[PDB]
Amino acid sequence: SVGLSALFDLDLDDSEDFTVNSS
Amino acid sequence: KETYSSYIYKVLKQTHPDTGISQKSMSILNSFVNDIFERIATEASKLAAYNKKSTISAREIQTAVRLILPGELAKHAVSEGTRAVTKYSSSTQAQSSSARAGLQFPVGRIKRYLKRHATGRTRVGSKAAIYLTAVLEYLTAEVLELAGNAAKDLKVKRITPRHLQLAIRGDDELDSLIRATIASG
Repeated sequence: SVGLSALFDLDLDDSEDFTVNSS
Repeated sequence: KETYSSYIYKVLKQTHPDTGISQKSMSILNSFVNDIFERIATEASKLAAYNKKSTISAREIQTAVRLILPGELAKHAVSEGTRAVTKYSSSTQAQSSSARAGLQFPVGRIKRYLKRHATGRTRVGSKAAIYLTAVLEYLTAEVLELAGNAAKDLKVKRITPRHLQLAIRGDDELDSLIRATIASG
């Protein structure tokens, strides 16, 4: 996974939104 | 390594209601909660052993928080953990410990995880878990508030890892805490 060290081209985030079930 | 996404999302909505968050950002916050948890659980358990206790209680969580958290973060977190425990005991009608404590993060799960770090015959106090749960929620909330703020300042609607970076690296204490935490792994 991606951890904290990542923060040390982060704007190149094409990941989808995090969403939760409405139902 | 556990998943706190749902809870993190609930905290985000309390502070930036109309701001979204990307899956990549969520992955990093999940790492943040887990890593901090591990650092505090590890220290608290050691503190119980040196003070000759058979239970990790809130006193130990408090001491650990103070050793691990810098400056002002430590005091605000202590204020939060203390307040949650107090609420938890003051109001007993609610069915969920998280609810009695006024928290979004899951107290029950956090108690369970806290157990793995308790080595011997050592026990985990309910209050220790409420205090810890409150601290993690508080730190997560600080990062989210600052990241949400960065996105708004940049006129965008969703939090990305770049916003997390700007929030953390632009805050001396969070930066210090994260760098130290990374060194810990």
